Amino acid sequence: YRLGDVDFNGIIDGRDATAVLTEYARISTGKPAEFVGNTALAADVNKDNMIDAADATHILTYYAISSTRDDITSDDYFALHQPL
Amino acid sequence: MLTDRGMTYDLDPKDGSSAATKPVLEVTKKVFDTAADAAGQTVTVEFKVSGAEGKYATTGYHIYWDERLEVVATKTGAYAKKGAALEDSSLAKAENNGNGVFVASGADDDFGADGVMWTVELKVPADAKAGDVYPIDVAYQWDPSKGDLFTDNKDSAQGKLMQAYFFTQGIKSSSNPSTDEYLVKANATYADGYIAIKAGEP
Ligand SMILES: [Ca+2]
Ligand SMILES: [Ca+2]
Ligand SMILES: [Ca+2]
Repeated sequence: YRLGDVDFNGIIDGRDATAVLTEYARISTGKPAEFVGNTALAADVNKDNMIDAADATHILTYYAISSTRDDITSDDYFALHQPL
Repeated sequence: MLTDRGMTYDLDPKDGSSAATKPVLEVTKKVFDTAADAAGQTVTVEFKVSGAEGKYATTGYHIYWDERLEVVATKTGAYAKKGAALEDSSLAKAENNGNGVFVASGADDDFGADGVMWTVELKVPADAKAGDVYPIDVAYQWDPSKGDLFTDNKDSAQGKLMQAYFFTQGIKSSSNPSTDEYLVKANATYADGYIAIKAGEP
């Protein structure tokens, strides 16, 4: 998998962020998880072992950075927020 | 000074003429009577969507303005502030981009609403003159790593048709130019709104 690319289409963008948020809102209301295996791993961009709106916020912010200054890789951007 | 940064909408589908949902984005066209009325004014520029109530979830597009305008940042430093169209969208982010900003949104369902998506405070320079047009541009950009968006939560066939409409027909560009006289005079018919000052010549 590529971290941040939860729809596995080779792009990190707002559709990844909306997808993580949608999964979080479903799980929050008690529906079963749809993100399993490498999808679940791709969603957990800050590596805190949970999928929540902080991951979705991070993907969206990367999408916006890559759309502007575009001066950091997605992997380096998500590592800024991962546990030492 | 503004340049035409927009790109040709080239995803499949690129013809949104048959979209169920035809989103149109309007941008403030502020006109001052005299240079003295305009000089040093801060104008709230709204980016207002119509025809897509409850039809969208995921957005991302570029905004640029004439370099002579001074953006007045929010308290966080952001050049754009979300509006009422995005109040039911839990994800909303603005990233600064020189004489411009990138604005993006996300939602856990099709909670996108009609109305003001974003606002930008733009200040008219002290040496503004009668006749000046400060154009404001909404633009599509793409590169192989990512592109601009206006789709539904599932990113459905209809959401991709709606996106195609938004970028090709919903906003002005070099392929869908403005006929507004201020932008024609500005040689910026690719742009979408403006702050203008009347020339007031017979
Ligand atoms: Ca993706
Ligand atoms: Ca996480
Ligand atoms: Ca435009």
